[PDB]
Amino acid sequence: FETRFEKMDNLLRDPKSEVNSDCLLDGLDALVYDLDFPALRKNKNIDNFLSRYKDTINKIRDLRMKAEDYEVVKVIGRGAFGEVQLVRHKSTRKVYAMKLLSKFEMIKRSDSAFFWEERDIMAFANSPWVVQLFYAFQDDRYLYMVMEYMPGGDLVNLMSNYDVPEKWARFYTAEVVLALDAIHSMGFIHRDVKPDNMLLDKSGHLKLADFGTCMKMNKEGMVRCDTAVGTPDYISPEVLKSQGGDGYYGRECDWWSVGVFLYEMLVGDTPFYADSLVGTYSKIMNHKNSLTFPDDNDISKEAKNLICAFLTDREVRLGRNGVEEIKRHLFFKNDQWAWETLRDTVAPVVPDLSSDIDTSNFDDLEEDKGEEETFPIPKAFVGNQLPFVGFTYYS
Amino acid sequence: MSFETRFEKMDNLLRDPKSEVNSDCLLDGLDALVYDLDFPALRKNKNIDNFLSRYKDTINKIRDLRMKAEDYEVVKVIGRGAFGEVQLVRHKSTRKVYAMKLLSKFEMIKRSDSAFFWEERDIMAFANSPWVVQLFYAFQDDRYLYMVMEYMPGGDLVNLMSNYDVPEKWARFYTAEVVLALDAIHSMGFIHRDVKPDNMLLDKSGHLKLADFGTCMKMNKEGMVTPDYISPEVLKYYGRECDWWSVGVFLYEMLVGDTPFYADSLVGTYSKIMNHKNSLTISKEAKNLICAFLVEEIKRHLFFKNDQWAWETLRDTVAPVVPDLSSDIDTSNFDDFPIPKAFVGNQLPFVGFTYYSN
Ligand SMILES: Cc1c(C(=O)NCc2cccc(C(=O)Nc3nc4c(s3)CN(C)CC4)c2)nnn1-c1nonc1N
Ligand SMILES: Cc1c(C(=O)NCc2cccc(C(=O)Nc3nc4c(s3)CN(C)CC4)c2)nnn1-c1nonc1N
Repeated sequence: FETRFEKMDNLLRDPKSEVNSDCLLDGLDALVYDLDFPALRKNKNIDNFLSRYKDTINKIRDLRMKAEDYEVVKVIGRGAFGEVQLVRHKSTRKVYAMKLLSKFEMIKRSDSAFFWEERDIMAFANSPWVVQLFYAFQDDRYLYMVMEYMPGGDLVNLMSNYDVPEKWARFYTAEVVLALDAIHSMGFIHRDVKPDNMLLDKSGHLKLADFGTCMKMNKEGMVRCDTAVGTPDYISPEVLKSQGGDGYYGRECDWWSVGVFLYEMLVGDTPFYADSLVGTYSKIMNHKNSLTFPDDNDISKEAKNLICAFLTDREVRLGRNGVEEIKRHLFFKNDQWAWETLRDTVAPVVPDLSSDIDTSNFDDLEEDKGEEETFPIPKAFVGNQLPFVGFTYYS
Repeated sequence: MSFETRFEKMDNLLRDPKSEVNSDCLLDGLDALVYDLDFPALRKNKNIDNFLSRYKDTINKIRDLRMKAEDYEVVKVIGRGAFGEVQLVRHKSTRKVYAMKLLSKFEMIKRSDSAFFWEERDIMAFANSPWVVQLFYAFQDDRYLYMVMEYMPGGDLVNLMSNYDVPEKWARFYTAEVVLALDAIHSMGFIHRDVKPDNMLLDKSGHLKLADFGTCMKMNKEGMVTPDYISPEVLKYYGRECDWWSVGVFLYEMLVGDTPFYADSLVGTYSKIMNHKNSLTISKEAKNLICAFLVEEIKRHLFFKNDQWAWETLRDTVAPVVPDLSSDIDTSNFDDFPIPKAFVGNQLPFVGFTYYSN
């Protein structure tokens, strides 16, 4: 009685627990969604359970957080399985960025387990380098992620609106180095470092916003993966050549991506850019001969040295012996800021905001694409809501 | 509605013991899901397989932490019914003594009789009446439903009637306790439909308590909803007066020593009940009560007129038979499945049964 009661109550209250109150309600909610079909209702056990719980689950669906609690202001982002909307909570009047992930697309593409690491990082990181997740909820169609709004926009937008000098490039590269080191300290390899995922707050400081490819390292700081992840232009040779029996790699793959980002910032183009995606694949693998700097040079000797130190083979790449050797590079030597107080110094671009719903730093996007896709009526139990049980988070 | 008053209303639903979606009921849902899905044929489905790999281990931890049959030491089997048995148990940790009823899930699924325990669970757990046997805990596994109830060491009234030549003074006491016990059930909005001495138990002081509520039904809109005690209206909507018929049968049996409509063939009993006008054959007022049954008007009857006790203080007076108990485990007053090829959900009609008082 006493030898067990303590451990059981911890499991129900703990926000990091798989069996907390919100996760247990997901189980019952998913069960009602997956069983409520006329063909399945022919079973006495399924029919009687639904007649007993369907009405009380409808009360729960109305009481719990739902999409109707939010007022959509504008679509500010788009991805493979959904979009990001600037929302305002109708009751609290608070402004957030809400990410929607299509359950249909996830089940169809057999990609329904990527969001767990993101949910854990964004909710429990408590880092000034990570975009905060306030709430996570769901319905039969979507997963919803109520995150902090980053009004400064992304670094792709900054690079397109500004001719980035080396002093600015030094600031953003150092912020990325510190942001990635925080992720490595949490026990993760990012595997998708790109300026699209790098967002700026109201003060103009950097935060990582996407963690969909994040994977936990072992005690040796390694990961075993048979499938290449990331983006065609920023992918390192070792994660690009991933396959069964040859996909063993460490955190240094994220440092390759920093070199690609630094090159892109100073040159205006990606180092391995090719009109054909396979052309880019060839260039990354042949980095020894494909990496070239343009004849008209405005970029310093130490800036080129950093790009080349990151854009090599993993065994000779900067970062292999820790983050300190990256910090000690001559490119980062300046009299404007210090590594330990960098996020306290004034950013190169500070956003000029007129309201709490100002989206001037975000490009315009389409809202209605007609109608999407839904799951067909099951003839037997399929359990399409089961991989999403335990996603709900509030705290 | 709205934030955060709907959050208060949601947190109430999770804590309330009478709620269908409290913490223990929600754990039953996940527990049932793991039991009903963990089969190799069902595991061929990617959604079923991945959910099980994600929750099976944590559900095993929960099964070990939550109340289970192993927490109780079985002393003796003291009762038996259609779908199970009643065991005298002792909780290994608290050392407390209870009566544990076991109900077979296999039999409940097979006979399409898996809803009778809900009214009993609600009555026994939330009655808070000295006339109703208390339910302290309700738990379950893949095979049984378990009901940890208060032990009634005095035994049942069938055992009392077989061990004693019951005088009218004793009959007056037990009939009045049944009248008060049934009125408490009617006040809760229920109709018993199985009033028999087998379901009438006595505590350590010798006072009556109703122990079985397997045939109880909630009184429709305002109030309009097993042999030989069965009434002609039930034997083929009716009211609570069908329970008063059974009191008359019980009073007759106590004073005569046989049931009024007794027959060697069960079919013969059925006919006798319907033909009660001609089939019904030592005080005048005792006979008048039996015939009146064959509320305040019951209490006002001349049979209950005595100088020993009063209706409002009856359970405080000394009982006719007080149990002589030697220990806390004294039982002297007591005599002595297929693997699914597809989802069937055999654990679903038992989701929400778990209850822990305090
Ligand atoms: C605009 C914006 C953003 C954004 O634009 N995020 C990108 C974004 C938006 C909407 C949906 C998705 C998406 O489908 N992702 C997937 N990943 C993976 C998928 S499918 C399958 N498999 C390949 C593995 C990884 C991505 N994120 N935050 N944010 C914000 N703007 O202001 N404040 C913010 N937090
Ligand atoms: C011995 C004892 C007792 C007892 O003897 N109870 C009788 C008893 C014991 C074990 C199982 C069952 C049972 O299966 N019932 C069903 N009902 C129904 C069923 S299946 C299907 N449908 C037709 C509706 C009604 C009944 N009840 N309490 N108790 C106690 N003794 O001490 N303290 C106690 N609480």
